[PDB]
Amino acid sequence: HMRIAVIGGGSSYTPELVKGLLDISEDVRIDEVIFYDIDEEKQKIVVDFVKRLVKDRFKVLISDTFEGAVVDAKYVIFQFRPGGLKGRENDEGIPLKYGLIGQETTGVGGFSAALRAFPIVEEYVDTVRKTSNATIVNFTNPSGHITEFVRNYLEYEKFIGLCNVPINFIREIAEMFSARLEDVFLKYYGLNHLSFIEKVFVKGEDVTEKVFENLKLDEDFPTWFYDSVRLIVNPYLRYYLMEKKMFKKISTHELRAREVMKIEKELFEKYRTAVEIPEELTGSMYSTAAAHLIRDLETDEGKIHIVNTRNNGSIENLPDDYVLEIPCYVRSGRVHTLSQGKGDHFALSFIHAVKMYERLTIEAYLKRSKKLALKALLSHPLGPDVEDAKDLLEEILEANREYVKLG
Amino acid sequence: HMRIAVIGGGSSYTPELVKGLLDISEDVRIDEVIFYDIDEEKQKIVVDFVKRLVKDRFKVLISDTFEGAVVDAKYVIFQFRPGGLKGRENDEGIPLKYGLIGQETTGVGGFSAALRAFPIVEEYVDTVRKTSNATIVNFTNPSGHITEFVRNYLEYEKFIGLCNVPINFIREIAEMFSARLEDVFLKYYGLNHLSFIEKVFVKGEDVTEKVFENLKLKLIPDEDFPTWFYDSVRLIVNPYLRYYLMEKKMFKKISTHELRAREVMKIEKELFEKYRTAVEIPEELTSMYSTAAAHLIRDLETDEGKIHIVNTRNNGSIENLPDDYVLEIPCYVRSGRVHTLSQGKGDHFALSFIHAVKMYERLTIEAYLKRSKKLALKALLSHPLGPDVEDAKDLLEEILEANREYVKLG
Amino acid sequence: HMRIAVIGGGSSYTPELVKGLLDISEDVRIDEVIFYDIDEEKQKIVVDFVKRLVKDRFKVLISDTFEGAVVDAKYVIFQFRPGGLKGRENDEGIPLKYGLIGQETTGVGGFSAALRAFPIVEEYVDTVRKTSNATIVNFTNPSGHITEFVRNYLEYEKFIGLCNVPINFIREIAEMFSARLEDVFLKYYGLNHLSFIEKVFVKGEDVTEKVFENLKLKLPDEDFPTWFYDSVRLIVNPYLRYYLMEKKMFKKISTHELRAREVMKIEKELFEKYRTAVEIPEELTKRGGSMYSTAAAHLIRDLETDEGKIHIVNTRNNGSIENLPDDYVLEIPCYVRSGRVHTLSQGKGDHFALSFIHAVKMYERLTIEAYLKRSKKLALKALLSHPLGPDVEDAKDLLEEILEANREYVKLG
Amino acid sequence: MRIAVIGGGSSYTPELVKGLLDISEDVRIDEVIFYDIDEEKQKIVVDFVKRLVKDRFKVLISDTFEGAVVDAKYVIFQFRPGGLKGRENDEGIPLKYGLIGQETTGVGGFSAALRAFPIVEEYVDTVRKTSNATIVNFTNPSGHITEFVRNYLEYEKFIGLCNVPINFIREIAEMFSARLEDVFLKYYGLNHLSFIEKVFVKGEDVTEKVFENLKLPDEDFPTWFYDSVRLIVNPYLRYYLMEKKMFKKISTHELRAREVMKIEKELFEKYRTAVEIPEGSMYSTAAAHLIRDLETDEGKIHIVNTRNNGSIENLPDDYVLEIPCYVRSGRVHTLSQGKGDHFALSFIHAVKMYERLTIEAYLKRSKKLALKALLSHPLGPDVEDAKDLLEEILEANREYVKLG
Ligand SMILES: NC(=O)c1ccc[n+]([C@@H]2O[C@H](COP(=O)([O-])OP(=O)(O)OC[C@H]3O[C@@H](n4cnc5c(N)ncnc54)[C@H](O)[C@@H]3O)[C@@H](O)[C@H]2O)c1
Ligand SMILES: NC(=O)c1ccc[n+]([C@@H]2O[C@H](COP(=O)([O-])OP(=O)(O)OC[C@H]3O[C@@H](n4cnc5c(N)ncnc54)[C@H](O)[C@@H]3O)[C@@H](O)[C@H]2O)c1
Ligand SMILES: O=P(O)(O)OC[C@H]1O[C@@H](O)[C@H](O)[C@@H](O)[C@@H]1O
Ligand SMILES: O=P(O)(O)OC[C@H]1O[C@@H](O)[C@H](O)[C@@H](O)[C@@H]1O
Ligand SMILES: [Mn+2]
Ligand SMILES: [Mn+2]
Ligand SMILES: [Mn+2]
Ligand SMILES: [Mn+2]
Repeated sequence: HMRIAVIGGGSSYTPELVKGLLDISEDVRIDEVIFYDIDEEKQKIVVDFVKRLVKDRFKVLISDTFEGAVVDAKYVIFQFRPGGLKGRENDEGIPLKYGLIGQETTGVGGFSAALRAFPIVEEYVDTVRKTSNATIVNFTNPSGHITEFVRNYLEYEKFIGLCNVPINFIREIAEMFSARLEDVFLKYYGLNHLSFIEKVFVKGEDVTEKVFENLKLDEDFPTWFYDSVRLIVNPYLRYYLMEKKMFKKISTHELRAREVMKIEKELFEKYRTAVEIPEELTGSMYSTAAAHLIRDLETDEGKIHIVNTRNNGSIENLPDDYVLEIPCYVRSGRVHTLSQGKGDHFALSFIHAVKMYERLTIEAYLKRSKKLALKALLSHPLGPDVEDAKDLLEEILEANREYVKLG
Repeated sequence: HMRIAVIGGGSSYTPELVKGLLDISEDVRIDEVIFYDIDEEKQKIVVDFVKRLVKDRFKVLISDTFEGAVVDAKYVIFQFRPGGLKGRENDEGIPLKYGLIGQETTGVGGFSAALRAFPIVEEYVDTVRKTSNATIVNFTNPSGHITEFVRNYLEYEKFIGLCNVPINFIREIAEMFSARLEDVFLKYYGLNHLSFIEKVFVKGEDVTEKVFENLKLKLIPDEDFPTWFYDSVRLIVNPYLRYYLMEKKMFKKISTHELRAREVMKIEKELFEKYRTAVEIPEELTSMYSTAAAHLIRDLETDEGKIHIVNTRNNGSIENLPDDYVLEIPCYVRSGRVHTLSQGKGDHFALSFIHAVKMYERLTIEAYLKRSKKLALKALLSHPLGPDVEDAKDLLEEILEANREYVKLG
Repeated sequence: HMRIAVIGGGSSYTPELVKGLLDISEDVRIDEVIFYDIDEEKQKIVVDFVKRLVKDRFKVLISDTFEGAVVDAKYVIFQFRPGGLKGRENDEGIPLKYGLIGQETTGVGGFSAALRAFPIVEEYVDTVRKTSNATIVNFTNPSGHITEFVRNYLEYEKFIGLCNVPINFIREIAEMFSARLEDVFLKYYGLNHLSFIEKVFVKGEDVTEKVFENLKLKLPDEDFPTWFYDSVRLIVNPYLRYYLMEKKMFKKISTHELRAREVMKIEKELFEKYRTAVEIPEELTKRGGSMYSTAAAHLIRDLETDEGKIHIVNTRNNGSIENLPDDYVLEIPCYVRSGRVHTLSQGKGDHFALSFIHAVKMYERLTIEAYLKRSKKLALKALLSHPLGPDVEDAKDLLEEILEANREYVKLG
Repeated sequence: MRIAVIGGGSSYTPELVKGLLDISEDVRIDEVIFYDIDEEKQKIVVDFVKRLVKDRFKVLISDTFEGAVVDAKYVIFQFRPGGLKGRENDEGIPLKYGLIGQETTGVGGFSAALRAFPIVEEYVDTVRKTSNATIVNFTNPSGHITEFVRNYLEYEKFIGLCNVPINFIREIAEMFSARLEDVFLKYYGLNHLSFIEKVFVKGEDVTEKVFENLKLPDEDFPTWFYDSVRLIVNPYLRYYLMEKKMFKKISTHELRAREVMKIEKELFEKYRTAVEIPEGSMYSTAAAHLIRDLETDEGKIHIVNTRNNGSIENLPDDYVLEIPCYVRSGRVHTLSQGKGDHFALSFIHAVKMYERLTIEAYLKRSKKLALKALLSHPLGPDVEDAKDLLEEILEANREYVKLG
């Protein structure tokens, strides 16, 4: 008997998650999927749509409580968004007036998002740990930072951080070369939204050169960049390496949050009567990453998945306990890190810097300290100068006063 | 186009290796297998037997030189025995006179086997390196020790040490639980002939406790580890550990019986005679290392990804041991590459043995590189099963006299 | 105001310690030295002798309790022997019948000595921690193993393990070259009673070769021959003999009186002399480990001032030997200044030395774990891991014997 | 015993020689030999030197670098590759891209390094194949040059010095009325990128009191910053932590190099006739004291640039760091300090990665890899400005560096 808990069932991505679950239900047994959400009305619409898609292939349940969802669960998926789109709007917009990048996961936006998430994830990991001891698969942002927090501070081992960029990238290369997903093997490492690809293999063949060539054929890295750095770079690195250009673009356009308010409102209307997943829905591929991971956690085949976990030797010149986004051998409930060699100095300058920042943030959270928050904020590469840091922090703390208090 | 070189064609294990290569030739392209040996008359009988088994499914060739074999080979299998069974006989026989364990791969006998191998493998790695840059798959003993030497001193990356105990153990477990070889997954670490298993998984299920229980029911019994030992140590232990943990008992056994090398001599000589006329592999042969080699080569060729226990650099597989120790450990093998997998921490009890003989392995290598009799004494004294200071000068002199043709130290 | 507690004040070595304390009392201020011992009658004799030597240069006190000795102390010196000479006699003699080395600190003898010391040191460190938080300076054996235990399990930072073989060696070298103690600088590392010297400097000059050459014209059958030093190229702690000359040491130990029994005779003779002596008796001066005293006093001295001096002590590696984990408690040279111990960089350790250090360190930690869990099964595992431990066929009976002999001090289940 | 001085014409040379005179009582110095590419400049300086020295040791000029370092036991690097005109370009060109322009920090330090590598490579090589002297380095950027020599040229006896550690200790000793050697620091970081966590004076932890006194204008760190961060920070961090404020300051004034040029020209003219030293000034006391303590068997603490080797436990052994070392008889021993703070580690890791990318770009003479190095510096260009910035730098340093 096998049950999957979904926390944040009201999410507009839920339907693609269920499609993934339906696709794997032929290979592994799923008796029930149970949904929990703080917003009951929004989840009911979604879950009614889900019921119509499942057609009784497994049971679809709603729990009124988080504990009721997770108590008999073998897997718990975190899909919730602390503070909601209103929080994300604050995250993106507040840093702008200081001349800083405002973005959901990167920089000061990621910092306030993290402060909102930590108390909720703390409460949730404790409950899971006192009951089912499930494996937790996390999408909640910021995903890598939360993983660092849970793995090295709460010390819950079966917490796996996921993101959609690895799977989107493998998908790209597969269609480029007309091969299957698992035919693609990468040298890949970094932090969630801060990742680097060094080698690309397809069916065993080294096609790195061909990937670089194809990337060529003005918000995008120019050609000379790839020739210089020789890494395929996470698109999110644009906020670092093209800061002035990104700032100008964010600050002269509607906040991204506000725009997804409109998209979400539209999808919910469609969900009332929809018989199949609406095109306007189709980070959509997060879903396939979750379901394939659960699938390969369930069997004894042994498969490669890029996930957020402790380095443990994946990258030889980084400390073992850094949570990284890296390729692992996944089999029967365990995740094994795979040897990759040395990481490039360019990549490591980013990885170290934000690893230090994100640990300063965690410490500041754990001690509920304004002083240490300032120290965390000054350390982020896209953080404030000294002259703006106090005002910025106060603004962040006031906006997040329902979620966290620092003294 | 794809060629495999076999170095030591005359081995009496050769037919098994070729059976293996025949089995994989359906999943993987093999155009030719070429054989080399220093003993042309021995090899000729073996290869003749081989030709009757192969039946032109691939091309079978003999080369007159090492270089002729390895040029244009993608894989090179070392299965030669430096100094022959007479060397083995000196390895086993000489320590005995000093009250020391005499054994092919363990202790002083392994020391002398190492010194015999190093000059040949140093020549062979050199030629491979300057021609084909083939992956070498090593069985030549002592295999883990030779691997340490090639990886960290000659610095040739594509050198993979193999051994027979991992495969035999997995095979045992699979039949215990009625499962396939690959259904079995181990937490396994240590040195060649000095390994430990901490966890056994069959089809995902942790069956470690059941493996311990069934070892209790296994059945000369007072020459194995008693029940309480498994209860105390909580490791499944390589049977070679008996030479360390039960030294007095094992010494008594070895020194009141025919030297093993002498039984082997007789076995090999009866096989050899059967090879002159056999149309199928005989039973006196059956032994299963030559399915570890074929499977490795196969999984090195495809893009499937498969687990193999092999001798290679730790690289984080055991987190509380240095990256550069060559260990016998599970690896993910795929498309020419061998990746170490996380296993967490090693047990303090296993680590005590691993560190000590690793240090002895490096001292022996260093004594060989400087060709130093002084440094050889130092290496000998460092082995847990080595001589006391009062016996060391004489033991070394006797070993160096016996290995005159193979080793020269100043 | 500055107080030193001496735990095990009844020890026959106390008079040499006090003499060291007297030598330093000119450089650093000592107001009082307070003594504690479980044996009150034996301590009274020794302390009456001490009072006569001190001549009111500082106060000499006795505390009837451990807590009363350490409560206001800045330094606490551990000088006690858990289980006494009777315990030591069991440690030396029990292993003999199994064909094993029986010795005060090395092998099976050190294992049972550790098992007796751990509960007492737990109790004592806890009391020091809850009161004065003094720096503890340790001679109680096995000193290196107890340091490993306190530093990495009890996690009490100001616990410094000492031994007398470093200072005895430095003294030899000074005399050999006519130089002062501090003019000697060593590359030195290992475990207590398990140490190795790679380089010797005198007044900045590398004199290693001269030391090796001199070691030979030191005329016998019981010590390393000349080819050994030429092969190994390390000056080795003399305790290494039990490892590298096992067969010869076993026969020596088994064919003479147990060492503890003959020390009972030496001690009983010293105590009679202590009743009336006005000066340190010679019989004490040339024996056992008499210069431990000078090690303790110079350490305390240099912990008190801000000069900065080198002392070989037992502490965490922390980069002294780049070849070993940082947390290994090692016996190594440290820059000692104002209450702190700073490890000094030394480069790589030799493979030969490392094989010993690794092996014994793993044994040490297995023993600690077995103690902490009060586990008979884990104690077996520890015993089988020692390079001088029993074979499988002997291990159970040998553990049983040890546990019965130490039943007043520890219980394992 | 002879000392070689590479850069004899430096306007700092009189101070170095004063220091060498102060130690010549505790240690034997037979001769100090000077070399410079600018013979006319050096001649005036060395003549002034000869009047100060008064034959207490022999003072010599050599016409070649080789002539100076042959049979020297110590060799002091105090030359400035490309001169004050180099520094002017280092300071001025970044400005045009909205970047901090400064002698040793950021893009200005990048071009200074590229200018120094060819010369030090040649010099280290000559020393190694002749006398095998200890080289004491002041040539900037000193920490970066030391990373280069220790880890790429792999010449062990090369010790990087800098001015800030001694200046700090001097402030502290005066604050508490103690000697220089009474002060002990938990000190770590890179050159011009350093942090103090603990201050001890005569064994007393006076860190708290150093914080309080620092509190007792708008161009330095405010009080809350020390309360937050709890590190005493090198003043150069302002270019990182207060970039906007520093950029506005540097970009609205004459370049620092111009001030220095006027100061040096005034001093040089004074040297023609001076009988005593007139009114980084005292790094030429860290050099003499280092050489002194390398010579005796006392053992003394000096903060210097060298391999970490476990001095900071959570940093790799091979990072060259500016850290306290036990100095005795030709050797430099690192001392245990425990762990480094995450905040200071973020800076150290980043600039260290940038340092190695820069050296790697130099060794392969690669324009491509230089762009990579430039992009990696926390104070480097955005992608949109990188190609032009690099071209401008390469154009300016035509005579010293050539990249393909
Ligand atoms: N890592 C990735 O590639 C990736 C991709 C997409 C989304 N995400 C993250 O997943 C989350 C999904 O958010 P979304 O885009 O659907 O926006 P959203 O705000 O609509 O969030 C989804 C649901 O979470 C619920 N929720 C909020 N807080 C909760 C809590 N404390 N407990 C239970 N439920 C709670 C809300 O009611 C909402 O229905 C966000 O954190 C988002 O950033 C991550
Ligand atoms: N590390 C070294 O180089 C070194 C050198 C000399 C002695 N030691 C050790 O120091 C200790 C001193 O022993 P010793 O040789 O003087 O002989 P000893 O056996 O006579 O013991 C010293 C005194 O300690 C007292 N004592 C025993 N247990 C005690 C306890 N639990 N609390 C307080 N006092 C206690 C006894 O009454 C005795 O008078 C021993 O452990 C010895 O091995 C170590
Ligand atoms: O702008 P949105 O529709 O909210 O999507 C934003 C999403 O972009 C993806 O690339 C990231 O991996 C997600 O973690 C992120 O949340
Ligand atoms: O037999 P003993 O007189 O008691 O001597 C035993 C002493 O020997 C010394 O070499 C050791 O360093 C001491 O730790 C030990 O206490
Ligand atoms: Mn993502
Ligand atoms: Mn009493
Ligand atoms: Mn009593
Ligand atoms: Mn001792």
